[PDB]
Amino acid sequence: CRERIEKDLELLEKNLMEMKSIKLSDDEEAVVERALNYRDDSVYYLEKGDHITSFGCITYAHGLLDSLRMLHRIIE
Amino acid sequence: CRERIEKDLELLEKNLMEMKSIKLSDDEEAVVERALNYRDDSVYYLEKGDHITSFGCITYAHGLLDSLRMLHRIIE
Repeated sequence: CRERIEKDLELLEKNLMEMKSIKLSDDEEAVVERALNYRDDSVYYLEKGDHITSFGCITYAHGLLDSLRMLHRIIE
Repeated sequence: CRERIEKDLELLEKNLMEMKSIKLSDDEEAVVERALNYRDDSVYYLEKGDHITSFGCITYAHGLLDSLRMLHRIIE
């Protein structure tokens, strides 16, 4: 599970960088901030050895960000 | 983990019902459809006993939906 978590942590960062030129509303920025908070929580739980909670946190963060990627037609 | 998954499955359904009066764009509908697909995958993995993958699927679905809830100011 550690490898799955780490790959998802890296992917979130990459996807965030891909988006830095997109102008976001305050509410969209709040969605991004929430994703970053859950990414941080994922790292906290990973390091403590709680892989289930850690994985849930990072996949939740991906859901938040992927919605924005879809709405901005970065992905389909 | 089964209980955590099941509670999240139920919560997704409740949150979906809360949203049924909101008029969504095609792209927002695609986000909802994606969430429903990952919810279905969560059930598939749960029943097969792959709790880690199942949990990741349902929390990802929650991320997708929560972004929409935030953008529509249903949550803050």
